[PDB]
Amino acid sequence: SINQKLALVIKSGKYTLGYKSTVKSLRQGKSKLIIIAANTPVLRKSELEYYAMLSKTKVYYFQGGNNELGTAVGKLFRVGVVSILEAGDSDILTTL
Amino acid sequence: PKKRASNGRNKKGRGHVKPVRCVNCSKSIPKDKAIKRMAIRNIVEAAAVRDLSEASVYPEYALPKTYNKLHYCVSCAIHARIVRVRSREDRKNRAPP
Amino acid sequence: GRMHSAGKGISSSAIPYSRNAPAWFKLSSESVIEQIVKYARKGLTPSQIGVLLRDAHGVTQARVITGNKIMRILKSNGLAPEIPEDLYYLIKKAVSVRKHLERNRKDKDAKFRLILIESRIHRLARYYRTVAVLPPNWKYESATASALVN
Amino acid sequence: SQVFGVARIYASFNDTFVHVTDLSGKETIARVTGGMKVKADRDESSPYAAMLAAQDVAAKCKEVGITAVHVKIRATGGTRTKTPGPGGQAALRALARSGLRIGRIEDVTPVPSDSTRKKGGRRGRRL
Amino acid sequence: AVGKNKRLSKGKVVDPFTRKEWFDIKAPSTFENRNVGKTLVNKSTGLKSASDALKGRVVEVCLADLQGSEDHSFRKIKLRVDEVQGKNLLTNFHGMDFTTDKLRSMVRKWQTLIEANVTVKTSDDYVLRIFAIAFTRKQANQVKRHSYAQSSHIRAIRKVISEILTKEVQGSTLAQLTSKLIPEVINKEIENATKDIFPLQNIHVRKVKLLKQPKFDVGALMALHG
Amino acid sequence: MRAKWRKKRTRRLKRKRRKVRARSK
Amino acid sequence: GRGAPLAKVVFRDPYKYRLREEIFIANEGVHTGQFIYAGKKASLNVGNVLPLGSVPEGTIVSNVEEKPGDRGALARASGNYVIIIGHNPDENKTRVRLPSGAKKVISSDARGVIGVIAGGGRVDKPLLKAGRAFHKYRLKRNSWPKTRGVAMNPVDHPHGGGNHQHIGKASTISRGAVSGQKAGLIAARRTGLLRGSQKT
Amino acid sequence: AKRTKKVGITGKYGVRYGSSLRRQVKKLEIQQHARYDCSFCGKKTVKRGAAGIWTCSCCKKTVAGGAYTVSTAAAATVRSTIRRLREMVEA
RNA sequence: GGUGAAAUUCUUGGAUUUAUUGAAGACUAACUACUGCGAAAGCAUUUGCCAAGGACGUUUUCAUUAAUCAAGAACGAAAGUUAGGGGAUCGAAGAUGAUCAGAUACCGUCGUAGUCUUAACCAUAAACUAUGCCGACUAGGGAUCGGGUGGUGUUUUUUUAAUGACCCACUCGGCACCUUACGAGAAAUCAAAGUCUUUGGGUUCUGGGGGGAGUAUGGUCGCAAGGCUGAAACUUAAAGGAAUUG
Ligand SMILES: [Mg+2]
Ligand SMILES: [Mg+2]
Ligand SMILES: [Mg+2]
Ligand SMILES: [Mg+2]
Ligand SMILES: [Mg+2]
Ligand SMILES: [Mg+2]
Ligand SMILES: [Mg+2]
Ligand SMILES: [Mg+2]
Ligand SMILES: [Mg+2]
Ligand SMILES: [Mg+2]
Ligand SMILES: [Mg+2]
Ligand SMILES: [Mg+2]
Ligand SMILES: [Mg+2]
Ligand SMILES: [Mg+2]
Ligand SMILES: [Mg+2]
Ligand SMILES: [Zn+2]
Repeated sequence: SINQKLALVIKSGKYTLGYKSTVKSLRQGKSKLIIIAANTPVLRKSELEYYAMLSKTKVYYFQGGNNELGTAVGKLFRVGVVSILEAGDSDILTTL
Repeated sequence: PKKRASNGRNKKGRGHVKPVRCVNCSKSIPKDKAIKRMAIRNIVEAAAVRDLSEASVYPEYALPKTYNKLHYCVSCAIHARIVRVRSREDRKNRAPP
Repeated sequence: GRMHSAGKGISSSAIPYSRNAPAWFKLSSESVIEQIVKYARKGLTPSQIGVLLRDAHGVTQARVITGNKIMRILKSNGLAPEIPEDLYYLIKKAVSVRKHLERNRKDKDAKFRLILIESRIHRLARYYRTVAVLPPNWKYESATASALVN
Repeated sequence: SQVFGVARIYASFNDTFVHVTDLSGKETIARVTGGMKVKADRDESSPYAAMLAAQDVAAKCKEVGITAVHVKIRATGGTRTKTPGPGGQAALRALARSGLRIGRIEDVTPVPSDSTRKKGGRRGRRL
Repeated sequence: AVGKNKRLSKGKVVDPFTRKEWFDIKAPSTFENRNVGKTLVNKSTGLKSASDALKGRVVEVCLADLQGSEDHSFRKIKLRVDEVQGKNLLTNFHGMDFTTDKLRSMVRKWQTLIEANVTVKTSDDYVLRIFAIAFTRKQANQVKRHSYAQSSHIRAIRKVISEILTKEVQGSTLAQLTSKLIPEVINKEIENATKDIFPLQNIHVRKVKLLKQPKFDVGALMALHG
Repeated sequence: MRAKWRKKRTRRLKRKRRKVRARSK
Repeated sequence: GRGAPLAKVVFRDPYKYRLREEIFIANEGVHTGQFIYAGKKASLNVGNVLPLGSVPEGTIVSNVEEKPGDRGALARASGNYVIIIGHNPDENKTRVRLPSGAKKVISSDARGVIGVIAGGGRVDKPLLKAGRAFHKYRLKRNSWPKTRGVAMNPVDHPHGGGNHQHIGKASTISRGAVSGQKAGLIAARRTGLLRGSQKT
Repeated sequence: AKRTKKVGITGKYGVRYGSSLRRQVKKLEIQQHARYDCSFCGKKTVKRGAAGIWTCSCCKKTVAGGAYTVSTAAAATVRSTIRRLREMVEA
């Protein structure tokens, strides 16, 4: 499941939360996957997909807003875009 | 006292059975308390098919069969020469006639 | 039994009569306590530690291989958790079922089952307070329950 | 050779209907009811009035051009009785003996997946 | 029963059986018979144009009649009028259905009934509703009388037989799909894909209904009528 | 008689008493 | 004056370098920054402007012309909408139902914004106060307050006069009555309390 | 403490206008002044400006709405009805 | 059309019926049974997500954390209340047609509140197994549900493996049923309603002739309907649990 794979990742592998952190990771080549919240502004979505397309990086569309995505990564605040830096223990990169 | 052990129905461990309506008078009888009598019949008859036999293309076509499931109630069943009444000793018999 | 249900299922382990075991064992407890603590260093509870040794290795019980018990083995090495393993599991189930109701007002089944779970939490906290394993004036509340699990 | 039809016998309690149609049913032929061959207002579902309807239907069927017919016996259906009335079947005798040809008979009573609710009340029709 | 209408004309005769023209019904190519029968409309007067008064008619006929052999006994078929020419109105596939007697004979107590339907679209924009039905049966030498499925294999059967239905409806548009249903070849791949679960008696699938239509669809029925 | 409509007679009775009682109050 | 919000919908001029702006009645769901599509092939989404003959049966439409080109007609008030009942393709017509419950046939090319007017349920709140009705009609019109006609003098009203406050004659008035005689219940077919359904 | 038992927001009316008429108002005043959830920015910042006008203080978004609640039930069933009719036109 | 028979009623301006398409709201047939789950009330079209749960298996873990419970609470069918939405079916009031000596009833035709839902109250039911809960022992038999165990058993795959589905024996838990009474009971009956003048496993609640009367009164909860709590004065040998014969 998508939720447990994030939960396995959330505690084993390092990552960045939010927009500005995601962009620098996408810029510097550190990212290997990003997750996009459902209700994110579509102009913000297009700029992330452009860097991902311009750095050969995968993109995932979570079926939920910034509310659930923050809870899905085990935080009490809202997360719009998250860029994983390494899986660590899970198999999110090899799947989907 | 209790006239019988199950005493109306097959409800043992449910409480509720989501009842149905009688076919004759529409009484909201419980489904497990109902008196289900499956009706199976030929589409026409077993005696008048002779007259219909010569008037058919597709010789001996199917003589299809008519099915039905009738839900009667206690009042309706007893009134119309159905399971109406038995002796106290013979009410234990759970086998069909 | 089944205090919070009507079930009467007697389904449990059956400890062997021979308090010494297994009569075909490999090297003795000097290595078992070393393996138990290293599984404890990665966060596995005694239930998980015992199961892993029981099946992956051959250990009928750490209680007959070693005169001590796994929790007391962990306690002696300083790896005892802040709350007993059983109580930590009632708490997390309460946190999971509490969050569910915050999304589903009308789920009265969850309302009934959350009440039963917290009563087991209360009857264990009360018991753990008398034993003095848990400090007194220790109370379970919903506000800090989520932070207590993790 | 044979020019078929759709007999569409709908004869429940309190009435009796027979009327053939075209292949698509949008065109009807020779409609007559059990109430037009007797004066009772009560024997509308009588077995005799069922044949008398199917006798007049078959009389007009042969002068339009249809020589065979398919049969569709229908009960009231829905939340109602679902069983063919007393005359829903005697009509078959009249058309079969009249001289028309029969093929692909079936029962077409409307049967729901537990549609809404019957009338008469919960206590039922009490008498 | 005749003198019971108090008024016959609230506002206050010719026999019409001399003013109809009988047409002919053609079935599409993938049925060994195309002579269905004859229908009626009034004279196509200058203000009526009876061509469109029979354009939308649908006729119900048994699939044994189209196929000749009676083993396609139940298998009801409805046919839709598409285009009309010279007393010879054409008619194409409008659906398939089961007769009441067999669909009810298919169902008996002391066995679990399994339904599965899909709403996949084919290549020719024909959006169909493809149903299904099956029943676990009493195996040979079976001692117990129930043979009820374990109500979790039931959903597994519903998953498998719906995957197959979606897969082949895509790519088989209207005549191959109609010639697919004729031999019940779909059922034969249902039974071997599910025989690892239960025997699944009586897999004669179910009726099928067209939901929506493409444009008036007139450029290639050469193979649909010859 | 039957207990439903002796219980029902008493409720119409109790309704009557509170009505006349409150006039004094 | 009205209780339904209005939208400022901006379009590009198709014939000049110009930015012609439109004043629509906002559909509940329309938001600032949305995109609005207006045409015959425009999608079936709330906020779009589509003709009655080119929308499927059972569609919820508001701000519906009843002659093609009126730029707006029935279903204008808050929480009101129209539904299509059945098209007549030849001699093109559409059968629809009005907020009053009336069935009206209008030209198939009449238009309407899909959805329902914003502000529904505005009348479920009691004003509770005379002065609340003062501000409701400070900006509508001066039809408030209302002296009763029976609390008047006979010179001033048909119902005025008399030693007791009463009508005197029937308050149900005919169609053929003239200006001056038409005070009361105009053209009433029945009166009393509404027992039964609409029976339309 | 608890300043009132049941009047709530309608304490401003004192003893006027009748008890039942005061609690019809209390229900709609509770909704029309409540803070609602932003469906664009994901925050709890939607406020009523005027009847049918609900502006989210964050992200500065205004959505047309009902008089006293952001989304009336009759409107929501409309939005689903259009959807199912839409997803079949291009089915 | 309706019915025992009719009539109110709709109908040549087309009723019913046939055909074609569409909309609305509710229900979820047949499968569906002495079968499943749930504390009970209750719960059946399909799929997804969320959390939960009994049983089972266990050479895992803790270690008496347990049983039952004043006060205090969660849930609690249907009807009912307040505010909306909905209002397709059926439909307490009512209008008619009957029936009748009467009929404001049963039956026929319509028909509003409700039936549906969201939000909040209501706390009742022959809410019945008219059997409180926990624990123990005491007779036989088959069937079934979930899990499991064993068996060269049968079938399908790749004749052939694993699986899955069946068969046989056994077992743990469960919804039930069949026979008999050594046992109980007042009998009806009961494997629990047994292990009670050979009278004691633990624990909660309720009753003391029938009525007056679930009334009066005082509190208390409720918007209300009413719920909870709850007497007395006075009256008087008079209805059944159960069986028997007529
Ligand atoms: Mg019950
Ligand atoms: Mg036990
Ligand atoms: Mg007609
Ligand atoms: Mg089952
Ligand atoms: Mg079903
Ligand atoms: Mg207890
Ligand atoms: Mg009681
Ligand atoms: Mg009781
Ligand atoms: Mg016991
Ligand atoms: Mg068993
Ligand atoms: Mg069970
Ligand atoms: Mg006493
Ligand atoms: Mg007494
Ligand atoms: Mg005496
Ligand atoms: Mg007696
Ligand atoms: Zn916002």
